[PDB]
This record gives sequence, structure tokens and C-alpha cells, in this order.
Amino acid sequence: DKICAGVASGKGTHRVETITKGEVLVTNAINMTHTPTSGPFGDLKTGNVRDKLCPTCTGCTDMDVALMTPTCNGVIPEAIAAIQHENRPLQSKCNPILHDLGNTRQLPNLLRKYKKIRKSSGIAFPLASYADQPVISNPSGNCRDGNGVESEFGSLLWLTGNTKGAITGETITITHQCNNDEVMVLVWGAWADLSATMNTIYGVTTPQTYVSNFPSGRFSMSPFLGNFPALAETEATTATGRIYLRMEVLESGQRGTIQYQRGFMGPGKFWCLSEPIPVVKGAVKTNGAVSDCLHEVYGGISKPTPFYTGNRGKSVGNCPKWVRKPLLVVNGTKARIAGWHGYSSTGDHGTKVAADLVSTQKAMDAITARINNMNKMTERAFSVTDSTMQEIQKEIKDLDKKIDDVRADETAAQIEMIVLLENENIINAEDEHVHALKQKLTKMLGPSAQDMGDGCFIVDHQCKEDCLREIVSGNYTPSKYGMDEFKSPII
Amino acid sequence: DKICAGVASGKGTHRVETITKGEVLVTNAINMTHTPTSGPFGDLKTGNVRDKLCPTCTGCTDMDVALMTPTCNGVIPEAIAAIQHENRPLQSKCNPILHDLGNTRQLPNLLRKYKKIRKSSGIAFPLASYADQPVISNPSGNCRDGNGVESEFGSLLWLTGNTKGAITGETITITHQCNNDEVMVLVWGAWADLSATMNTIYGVTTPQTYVSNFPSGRFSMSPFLGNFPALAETEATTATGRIYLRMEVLESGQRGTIQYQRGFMGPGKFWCLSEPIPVVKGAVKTNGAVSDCLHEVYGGISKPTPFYTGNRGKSVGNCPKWVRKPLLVVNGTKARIAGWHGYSSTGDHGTKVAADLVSTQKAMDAITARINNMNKMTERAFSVTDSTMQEIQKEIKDLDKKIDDVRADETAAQIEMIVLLENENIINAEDEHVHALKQKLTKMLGPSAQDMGDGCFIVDHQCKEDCLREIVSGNYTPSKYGMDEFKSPII
Amino acid sequence: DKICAGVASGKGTHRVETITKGEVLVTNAINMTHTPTSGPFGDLKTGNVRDKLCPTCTGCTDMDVALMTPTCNGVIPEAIAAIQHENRPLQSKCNPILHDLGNTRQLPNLLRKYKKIRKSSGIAFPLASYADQPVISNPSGNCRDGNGVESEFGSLLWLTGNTKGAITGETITITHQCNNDEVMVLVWGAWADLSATMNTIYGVTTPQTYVSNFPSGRFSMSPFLGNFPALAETEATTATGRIYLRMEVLESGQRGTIQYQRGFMGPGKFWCLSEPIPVVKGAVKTNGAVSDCLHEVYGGISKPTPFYTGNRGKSVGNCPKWVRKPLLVVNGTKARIAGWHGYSSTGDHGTKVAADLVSTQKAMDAITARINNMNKMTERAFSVTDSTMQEIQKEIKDLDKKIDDVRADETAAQIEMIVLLENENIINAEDEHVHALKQKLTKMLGPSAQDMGDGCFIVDHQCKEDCLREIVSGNYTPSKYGMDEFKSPII
Ligand SMILES: *[C@@H]1O[C@H](CO)[C@@H](O)[C@H](O)[C@H]1NC(C)=O
Ligand SMILES: *[C@@H]1O[C@H](CO)[C@@H](O)[C@H](O)[C@H]1NC(C)=O
Ligand SMILES: *[C@@H]1O[C@H](CO)[C@@H](O)[C@H](O)[C@H]1NC(C)=O
Ligand SMILES: *[C@@H]1O[C@H](CO)[C@@H](O)[C@H](O)[C@H]1NC(C)=O
Ligand SMILES: *[C@@H]1O[C@H](CO)[C@@H](O)[C@H](O)[C@H]1NC(C)=O
Ligand SMILES: *[C@@H]1O[C@H](CO)[C@@H](O)[C@H](O)[C@H]1NC(C)=O
Repeated sequence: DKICAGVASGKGTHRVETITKGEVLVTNAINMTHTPTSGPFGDLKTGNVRDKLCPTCTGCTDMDVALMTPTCNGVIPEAIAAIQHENRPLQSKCNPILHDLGNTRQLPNLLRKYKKIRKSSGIAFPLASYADQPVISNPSGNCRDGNGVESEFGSLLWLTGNTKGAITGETITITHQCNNDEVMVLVWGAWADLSATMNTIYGVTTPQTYVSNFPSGRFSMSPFLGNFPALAETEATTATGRIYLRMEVLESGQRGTIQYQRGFMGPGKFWCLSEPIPVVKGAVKTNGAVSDCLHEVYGGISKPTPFYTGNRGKSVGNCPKWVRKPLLVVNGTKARIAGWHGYSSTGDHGTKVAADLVSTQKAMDAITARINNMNKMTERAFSVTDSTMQEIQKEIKDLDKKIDDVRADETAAQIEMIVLLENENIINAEDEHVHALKQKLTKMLGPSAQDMGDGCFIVDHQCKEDCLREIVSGNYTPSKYGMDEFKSPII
Repeated sequence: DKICAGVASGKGTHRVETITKGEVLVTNAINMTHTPTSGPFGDLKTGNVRDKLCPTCTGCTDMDVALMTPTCNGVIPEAIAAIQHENRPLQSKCNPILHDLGNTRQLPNLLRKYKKIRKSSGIAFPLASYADQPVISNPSGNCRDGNGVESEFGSLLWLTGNTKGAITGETITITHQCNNDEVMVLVWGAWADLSATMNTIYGVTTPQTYVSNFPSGRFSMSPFLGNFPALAETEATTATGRIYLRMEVLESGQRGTIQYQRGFMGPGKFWCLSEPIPVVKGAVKTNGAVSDCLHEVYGGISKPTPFYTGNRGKSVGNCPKWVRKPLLVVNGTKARIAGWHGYSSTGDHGTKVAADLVSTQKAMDAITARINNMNKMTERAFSVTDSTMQEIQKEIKDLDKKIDDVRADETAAQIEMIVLLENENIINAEDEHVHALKQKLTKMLGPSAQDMGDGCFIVDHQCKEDCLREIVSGNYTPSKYGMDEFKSPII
Repeated sequence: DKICAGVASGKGTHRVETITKGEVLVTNAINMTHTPTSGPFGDLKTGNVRDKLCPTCTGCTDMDVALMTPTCNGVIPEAIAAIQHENRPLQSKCNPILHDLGNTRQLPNLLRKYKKIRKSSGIAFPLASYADQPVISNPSGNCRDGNGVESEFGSLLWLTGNTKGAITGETITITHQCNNDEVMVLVWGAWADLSATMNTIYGVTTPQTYVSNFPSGRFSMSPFLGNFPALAETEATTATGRIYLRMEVLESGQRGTIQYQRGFMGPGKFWCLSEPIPVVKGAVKTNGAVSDCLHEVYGGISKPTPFYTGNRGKSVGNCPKWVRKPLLVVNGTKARIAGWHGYSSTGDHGTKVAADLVSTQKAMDAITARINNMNKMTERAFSVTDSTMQEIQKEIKDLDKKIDDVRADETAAQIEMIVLLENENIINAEDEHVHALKQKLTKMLGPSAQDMGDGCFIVDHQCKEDCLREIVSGNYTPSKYGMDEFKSPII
């Protein structure tokens, strides 16, 4: 009869693409792409995500918390991600500031992108070092404390001096005060009122000049002294005064300069920030929601598959990455019993087949290992930069977008090439295995074997299920069927 | 006689490099590099390329079209690529503007980089909303229409008020007006003249102040009131007045502020732009020229080979990409009849050979498939970002150049590595094929063969042309030559 | 007796990782990672590195050399790398300039990053072309020459005209003057003094206005006229005047404008720079120290191994690149005499072994070739972009860091993948070799061979050391041992 080994044919259900064989029909395959479904925002499964600077604070917006307003002095917690849910934050709890006339509008979003936020316990510039020495910080008639007594902002001091008259100008210098690895943020401003008011509290009637130089540029301000826009973004009514503002940042080993004349509002406490973290644009949190990753287009999504297809957008957490077209991976053998590799005996005793389990387990193990190696591709991390904001200037934003687009395109192309290579490797390893089975088959058949050449052998005896289980198990001697075993090496 | 199979040797002509075997001489090779030849600029084979804003307009420059001058109101067509053929555009059809005193010089090049250009049907700021109620746009004695009647610009209104005196200042706010995915571009300015004139048309004799804040920064202007540079870039002679200009851009959900005093030239209609497209730096078009891709160094070039060697420069269309050094790909077999793989019989009847076509076609098919896969490398696309201009600031330009250089270097390295890998794979696949021929050879020779082991076999009979063509065709039985066929599987 | 061939087992000492086989114990391995040790700064083994602008000059700081001070006019040498050893360079040899009030502080660090530095032999704006014609450059009572005679700077001219009174304002234009591929740097300033003084030298008592426009932006200056900061950074004591400065840069085909009033200090000679080179941040040079590469974290380091593990920082020269985790490469065979591939004969004559050298040399050659190919990964170069400074603005610096980090992470991931692939390839090629030996073995045994199937063969005679050297050498005939040779191909 004829005994040989090979694979088992089956009905093909999927089609895969290689680099040399084109399209190959295979019985089974694994999908490595999916379409995410939208979901609400929530906390990451890894840690806390920040949406509001002071969740404990009530009646305070982000601008009030950033400005160190009285009755907005809560404790800021830590987080590993942030949501930018307001492109124009508002304030409601002190004297009116003309925010959309300088650059101090996007302050909370600047503080949003650091894990560690702490408030300075000192003062940016000593109060006893000014040119005109008898200076005090004037309490405001509007910004009352919790009890109701008048108070100042807390980070921006309304200054008054002993002298009342025209002044040529005074210059001051500011140095770094936070630690070595910390970012220092401060604010300073100017007071604007009617002509009669300034001549009563400052002694001048003409707009004054202020100059600020910092390791970000120069800024000249000569605020108008007269007609004002509408009164808004304040808790006090019938106010004839306005405040101009300007914020500055500093790193280790840096300094800046300020020149001013009558009507200057001095710096106070400052912010020390550290540990940059990513931020994403979306909506406010929803209670009791935990997701694997945050996507700026879909929301809270899981990661049931290493790659996904659909709209492209920023994401933070443990989520799939963009891929151009659907992909499939071979999970079986080429098409045309219990396992794939098996033996077969044909003759006048009908035809009888068996199965090998150890051999067929190795192929599945290799396929799983290759799948895991491909999966490992979506975890290139361990380098987080300071990043930039989202409403600064067109050129910077477009540069960031170009960088992200280049990265995404290159990663997608690499993924496609790797998929093709792995498909081809599996297809070839199948043939390797079927060949490797043949040498095993011929080792214990003796020298009376009459092999067909194409994997099949001829033997002069009949084989039954006992023969199949013997050759599969390994213990099979031709002698027990009556053919010569082999010559001993000992003459 | 002795019958075996193998490849047909040949004279080597080229040398190729692998990762393990060093330098290998092969009979034939395919070149994958070439040096392009320069050619004139022209239209892309895919679509239209834009060089002039209004090809139908006559007597108008790009500055006049961008400024919505009268008699320059043509239709702006669509295109997929642009050429920046003027780094300093000029104007000749209205009142003089001191362009190289602000930032409004590169206006046509700003409009050039969008596929869809459209002119607003409204007005940026309503004409009734100004603080002074009776306001009118004054026609100018210079900017005449086609007939000859006096006219205004059309995007910049000369404003005059009822009152004539010293004014503290007025502030206005500008909001987004184009659609969600459209970029809004507007311009505004101020009037400069001699001391005697302004006291008659505005009532002041001192330079005034203008302040503009936008999501690009702050801009303060106190134009001089006196000596003026020469009169140029205009169609009107003997004019004592000049105009200062400034342009601003806006996206969805954004706003800006303008504070001004006496002598302000208000905004009018604006531009809505969309669909960013790439631009390249070169010359004007030449009539009736169509090329495959546009290279900023060579011009219109074709793509006869996926890679090219030479100078590096920006390109738009379907063109090769930079490669460091020449490359070659194996297109044959190793060196030392009709096809390569074939049989041979040697004996007392001389030596007779045959050729196998089915196997020798498979190797060429695999080579072509690998070549196509490697060619597919140069089409990483499908993500175009807004990009930037060419005369903005040194740091931004150098950042763009750095990104492009890094991308090019990485692509060149990847291409070289892939070339080496494919060379080695092909050389090994040949050996695979010659081995696979041997099992085919031994299937139909029977059990009486006395194979040499090294691909050759010994049979005890002579072979003629019929023997060779029979074994190549496949139908060959030892029984017809008088040797035992095989043992039947049926006892 | 039984004769076969294979590898020699040995004691396993190292463990390596593949993509399918997991962890494999191997006899020998090669390490491709190391920890650098810090060392002093010095010159590169390739060329000269620049730390001081004029090493030959004595008594002059970098600011004085950049400002073309008298007695600081030495020759500037060439270099291939630069060290930024001062984040705040100082000056000590002329009239005081309020440096930290504009942007002219980091002038030496701007001249530092170009290989070719040359001082112009002309003048930026011809001195006989001003609005008021009788103009002169006033010598300073402070900035004396080496002899002691009064002198000017040499790059910045103190201007005085015939007229003395209020002036409306004057405008000048500056065009490119260096060659086509050269960067032009110029400086200009303004004079500040006390009120009574200017009325004696200029005829005014009020702060004046100066405006500069260049292809980098706008800059307006109205310096204060009165109380001054302390007197420092000069060689002259008891001086009541100060100078404000501003620097501008220009490329080919660019132009700029300056408007000024009374009290303007005019431009003089300028700088032409070319050939950008990289810079690193560190300390001053140490005499007689040469290293293979410069690392901004460790100092002068050598390159004993293509990859290194530890802290990440910028480097210049021929140095390794960052890698996440330690790596090892197979340098032997799988674990369980002179070489590894060898024969063995067993029988009643004990057991005897031999070694093959020609086969075992090929595996070493292949391993070394693959190692060289992997090493070649760390030489991606031949594209140097102009780069930027380190103290400009937060956004630009952060963008640079983002680009560098993206590059580093991608390179590390690629290196890891390639190491895994090469490990697998070597492990498989060993098995290839051991199989390939068997066909050679069976070629010269004759047709009476009784192969065991798994590489071993049975022969009917005894083999001695002579038999082993015969089979390894190749000359071995069964007839001289008493077996049939083969059937002759000629009937
Ligand atoms: C694989 O997933 C993609 C995307 O979800 C889908 O379009 C495709 O039909 C899926 N195919 C199979 C065989 O699962
Ligand atoms: C498909 O792959 C999975 C994952 O290894 C495996 O468990 C399963 O058996 C495969 N499919 C079939 C039909 O064997
Ligand atoms: C291949 O093309 C390059 C392109 O310049 C050329 O230098 C080289 O000589 C060519 N070689 C062959 C064999 O065609
Ligand atoms: C060279 O390659 C081309 C394209 O694959 C092929 O058509 C040609 O036959 C090859 N050369 C030879 C001599 O076969
Ligand atoms: C390989 O080098 C790394 C880098 O220092 C070291 O930690 C490791 O111990 C070394 N191992 C061997 C076997 O050389
Ligand atoms: C380790 O590799 C080197 C070169 O790669 C080789 O010279 C040496 O023989 C190898 N080690 C052993 C034990 O063979």
C-alpha cells in the first residue's frame, strides 16, 4: 500500500495578498482592522483626566482660578491627560479686564498642559525695592472677600506712590524664581480711567507708556484714556475703570525687563508648573465613564484590534492607530481532519487517514508569535515634549499638523509592508512543515522503502488503524511486520 | 547515460551587491536610476497649474487683482498646482500704497496657495455701525473706472465723518464670516498726507495712533506726517497723499479688535479661500507644454524610472524621488539556451540539452512582481497640509527645510536597504528553483535510478531527442524503455 | 560503522530573543550596547572645533569681537563644530549699550553657527546719500585705539548733521550686499542722554521715534529720556549717555526700511556668513584633548560600539545613537572540537571525530557581514540644515525638540526590529548549513549507502583516522575500501 503525509484541503473563505504569489485563497483569516463607535468622554483607565482646574471650587470659572481671585483658592489636583473644552474662557468675579486686547485670554489653557501646578509663596518683585519708596497695595472697592471686606486680586497689585506728578520713567528687572526644572508664569498690567480720575489719583491726564522686554519679544502699550467698550465679565456694576493685562513666561537662567510711567499695576504671586502632559480638544467629562483611549473625533473608545479605519484625529491613551485600507492575516492553510497535518494510507484496504497534533500546534504557535510581534508596533512612546497651544498663530499650528501628518503616513505604509511580509512568511512555513514531516516519515520505515519521490512511499504489507497510530505515536518497527530493520554499525 | 537538470551558464556583464555574498557577477541587470534633463514649465498631465490669478484680465497685475481694483474684476479659475514666479509683485492701477512699510507686499502669494478662491458678497463691518452716524465712502480722483468716473478701491473704503476735531479713539470688533472650512482674509489701512491738508479734511495736524489685535499678535501704527518717498507703483501723477495698509486672516470661531483715531481707512469686501494645494518656485508657463511632474530645479520632467540621482529640490506631481547612489537589480542568473532552466543528457551519444519554459517563466514573473512592489514605494501621499509661504521669517523657513531634509534622508536609506534585501532574496530563490526541479525529475524515473546525489542520475539505456522532449513534456514511463515501473499499492 | 555530520554541542552562556522561537540559549554572543563615561571637552578627531571667536585676540570678549571694537580685530579661524559656553556674553571695551533692552544680546551666538565668517570691506549705506548732506561720524572720547587716540566703533557710526532743530522724519532703504549664498548681518542704534544734553547736541528735549521694517517684522522705538540703569559693561567711567541697539539679517534678493528722526546712530560695516555647522552646549575647551564625538551630556566620548544606553542628548561627530534596552547577537551555534561543523564515526572502533574548517569559516564570514550591515545604520548624514539658536522663543524650541524626539524614537524601534530579524536569520542559516553538508557527504559514498535518513549513513567496513581525513579532504573512493564505485554513463 501507499503511505504518505501532508495537509488537509478545505473550502476557502478568505483571500489574502502577498508580494510574489498575488492573491491566495485560504480557509480562515484574522481581521486586524475595525471601525470605532462614538462614545462620551470620561476618565482614562490608567489615571485621572483634568477638565476643570478646581473641581471643588464652586462659583469660580477657569479664569478666576487662574487669576487667584478671592473665594477661588481651592486645591488643584494632578492628572495624566487634559481636555480643552473652552476656546474662549470667561471670568465673573472681579474688576473688569479688557482681555481680548492683549494676549492674556488663553491663560487657563496654558496652565492646563502641566501635571504639577503650584502657586508661589513669595512675591515676584519685592515691594520695598521700588524707586518711590512709600508704596502700598490699594484694596479695591469691588473685589470683596468671602466675608465682604474689600480685597485685592492676589496676583496683581494696584500700586500708589508718595509722589503725584509727571515722571520720566522707571525700570525694573525680573529674574527666575522657581526651581531648575520648573516653568514660571507671571502677569502684570496697567490702569485706565477717565481724564478727571487720573488727575485726582495719579496727577496726569495724558495716556502713558509701558514697555516690556522678555525672552519672547517686545511689547509697547499706550492705552487709550477715554471712551470704553461695554461693561462685562465682572461682578461689579457702574465701573468707570478698566485694566490692561499682559502675561509672561520664564525658564531657568532667564531674565526680563519692564519700563513704566505713572499708572502701573505691579506683579504679585506667580505660577510654577512642571511635568508636561498631552491635551485633547473635546467636551466636558461625564460621570462614571472609563474608556481605554480618548479620540478627538469619536470620544471614549476601546482597543479591540491594533488597527482601525475611519476618520483621522488626535488621541491620548492606549488606542489603535490610523490605517488606510482593510487588512487580513492568514489563520490556516492553503485551500483548493481535526488538525491540518496528517497521514494517509491508501490501498485495497480502502483509504484511512490520521492526524498529528504536535506538528499542527507549532504552526499555530508561530502564527500567534508573529501576530504579537506585529501588535507590538503600536507602542512607540517614552518621549513627551512640552507641546504648544491651539490658538497662537497659523504658521506654528500648520507646522505641528505637518509633523503629525508625516508621522501618520509613514507608520501606515510601514504597517502595510509588514502585513504583506508576514503573509508570505506563513505561506512558505506551511510548505517547510510539510517537507519536514517527510524526513520523519522515512526515518523508521527501513531500507525496504519504495518511496514515490513526491512524499509518498510504497511498502509490501497492509496497514490498519494500529499502523497509523503506531507511526503517529513514533513507536513503529518494520521488523514487527516482517521486513529487515537495518544493518548494525558493529561489523 | 547521465541525465540531470540545472541552469544555463552565460557571460557576466554586471555586478550587484548583497548583504552576505558581497559582489556577484550576473548576466543581466535592470537600472533603477537616471539623471533628468531640464525642460520648460507647463501644465501637469493631471490638471491645471496656476501662474496668474486672472489669465483673462488684461492690463492688471496680481496686486491689482488681489486688491479688487476696478477694471481688474475677472474670474479666478481653479487649479491643482501653483508657481510663485514673482517674489516682489507690483501694482499700477490706483492710488499709491507704501507696500514695503508693513506686511501687505506678499498678498498674491498668500492667495495663490488655495484651490478655491471666492470674493465676498457682503461687507466685513456694517457701514451704519460706526460711532459717527453720517459716514460715506469718498470716491477718489485717481482710481477711475472703465468709463472714467471716479471710484473707490472695492476692498478698502476711504472713510469720512460728520465731526471734525480731536478724538480720543474708537474701537470695533471683527468676527468670522466665511463658512466653517474657509479662511477669511481682509485688509485695512490709514491715510497720510501733509499737515495743511489733514487740518482741512480731518481737522488734525499731528500723527495719529492705530492699534490692531488679532490671533497673530499686536500691531501699532503712528504713521509719519511729512516727507514722503518717491511716487511709484501707481497710475496717478502729482499726488501728495499715501496710504498705509495691513492685512489680517481669520478662521472659524475667531475675532479681532481695531482701535483707531481720526484718519482711518476702513475694511470692505474680503476673500474666502479653501482647499490648500502645493506651490513651487519657478518661471511663467510656456504655451502647450505638458509634463509628468514639476521640479523646482529642472522644470518639466517625465518619470521613466522610479528613482533618480542628481540635485535635490522640491517637486509637485508624479515624479521620482531622491536617491544617493546608483542602484541595479538582478534580471537573470549567476554567471561564471532559449531559456535558463533546462535538462541535459550526456553519454556516448555526445551531449544533448533541452529547455523548460514553465519553470523559467515563474522566476521572471516573481522578479516582475518584486519590481512592482518596490516601485510602489514612491506613492506615499493622501495627506496635504496648509503649508507656509517663502518670505516670512528665517526660523520658520529653516524648520520647514529641516523637516524636508530629514524626510528625504530617511527615504533614501530605506530604498537602499530594500534594494539589497531584494537582490539577496532573488539570488536565493534561483537556488530554490533548481532544487525543486530535482524532485520533479526523480518522480517519473522509477526505482532503478542511481542518482549521483548532486542533481544527476544514472540510467541503463541511451537517450535521444525523444527522451529529452518526453521528460520535459512530462509523460515518460521507464516501462516503454524496459525497466520496472513501480510496485502496485495493492498486494 | 555509522558515519554522519553535524554541529558540536557546548555549554550555553547567553540568551537571545527571536520572533518565533522566543528565548534561545547560545554558547557565545556579541554585545552591541555600552555605557559611556564622561570626559573633558576637546577637539574632534576630524577637525577643529570653535569655542572662542578670536582665540588669538587678547583682552577681548566675544561681544567686543562681534561689535568690531578697536583693538579686537584679529583673524577668525575656521571650524567644523562649535560650543556655546556662554548663554549671556558680556562686553568690556567701549561705550555702554543697554543690551538687555532689545535683542542684540545673543550676537556672538548668532555668528557662532557658520563656518565662514568675513567682515565687509564696504559700508551698508553710503555716507554721502543722507537727507542732510554735511554729515560726519563723531569720534568718541571713550572708545580709544591702542595708542590712545579717540576712535569710533567700526560697525556703528555716531551721526551728526548740519541742521539743529525739529525734523518730521527721514526714510532709508537697505538692500542685499553679500554674495548669492551669503547671510548678511547688520546693526544700528539710537542715542539716549539727559534732556539738557540733547538740546546742546541735537536741539530737542523730547524722546524721538524710530521705526524698522525688515523681512522679520516691525520694531518701533521711543527710548526714555531721563533716569538710567546703573553704569556697567564698559571701559569708561562717569558717562551720562546710553546707546540702544538692534540687529537685522538679510538673504539674497531682500530689502528693508528704516525711518528715523533726530538722534539716530547709523549702520556701518556688516558681516557676511556662510556654511552652517552644528553647535553643542557645554564648557570651554581643554588643551590637548581629542575625542571621537562630542555629547552634550557626557563630554568627549569614543565609539567602541555602534549603540549606547543611558541619558539622551545632542551630539556631533562620529558617535553611537540612543537605544532603549541592551541587545545581544548570536556569535556561535545553538546550545544543548576545533570548529563546530564536523563529522563523526561510531562503531566497534570506539568513536572518532573530525572538524571541517572551510564550512565553519563561511558562517563566521556571514555573521560578520551581517554585523557590518547593521553597523552601517548609524551613518545617515549628508544633509545639514541652517538650524536655529537656543534662546529665541518657547514655541520654536519646543518644535525643534519634538522633531528630534520623533526621530530618535523611530530610529530606536527600527534598530530593535532589525536585531530580532538578524538573530532569527542566523539561527535558521545554521540549520541550512548542517543540511547542506549532507548532500556533499552522500556524493562520494557510492550506491551501496544505507542512509539513516537523519543525516547518518551505514557502510560495510571500518573507518579510521585515515577514513576521516579522506572524507574531509574529499578524495575518497569506495573501491579502495572494497565497494562498487558506480555505474558508468557509457554503455
Ligand atoms: C474586517 O474589518 C473591516 C473593518 O471593520 C471590515 O470592513 C471587513 O468587512 C472585515 N472583514 C472580515 C473578514 O472580518
Ligand atoms: C484563528 O486564530 C486563533 C488565534 O491563534 C486560533 O485560536 C484559531 O484556532 C484560529 N482558527 C482556526 C480555525 O484554527
Ligand atoms: C544606470 O543609471 C545611472 C544613472 O546616472 C548611470 O550613471 C549608470 O551608468 C547606469 N548603469 C547602467 C548599467 O545602465
Ligand atoms: C529583464 O527584465 C525585463 C522586465 O522584467 C524582462 O522582460 C526581460 O526578459 C529581462 N531580461 C532578460 C534577458 O530576460
Ligand atoms: C552588555 O552591555 C550592557 C551595557 O552596559 C551591559 O549592561 C550588559 O551587562 C552587557 N552584557 C554582556 C553579556 O556583555
Ligand atoms: C565572535 O565574533 C568574532 C567576530 O564577529 C569572531 O572573530 C569570534 O571568533 C567569535 N567568537 C567565537 C567564540 O567564535
